Amino acid sequence: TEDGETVKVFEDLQGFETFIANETEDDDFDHLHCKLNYYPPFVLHESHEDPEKISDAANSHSKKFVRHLHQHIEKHLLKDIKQAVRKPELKFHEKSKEETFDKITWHYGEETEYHGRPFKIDVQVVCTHEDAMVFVDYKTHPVGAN
Repeated sequence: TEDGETVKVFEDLQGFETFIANETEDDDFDHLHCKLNYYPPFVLHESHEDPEKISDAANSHSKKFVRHLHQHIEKHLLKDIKQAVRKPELKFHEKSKEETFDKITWHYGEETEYHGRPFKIDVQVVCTHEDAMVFVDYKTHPVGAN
């Protein structure tokens, strides 16, 4: 896995989820930032399990691509994040979707607390018109610190 700036960029859910879980055990949960860039399972399954065989139509301009991506986000990705932060019943009370010609961005946000420390979880998920890759950004920070 790459460190793009001071942030780890993972290529699979296992590495990403394990990072978040370990950093939670290590009391670092309120100052985390990592990324995950991958192709969603459905698009690989549609393309002979080869990124080079993915249709050029499989991108943010395909209603089917977007719908199936959202389904994966809601069934798997968020479930993994909730498991890792030890809050399986968490709900994100901030949700948004922004669509431009070039990309669709979903945001899921929640102010929560763990070990007596309040913190904000922000999950950004981006898909684009250029190709089928999905870009996840996971970031936390304290709330109301002085």
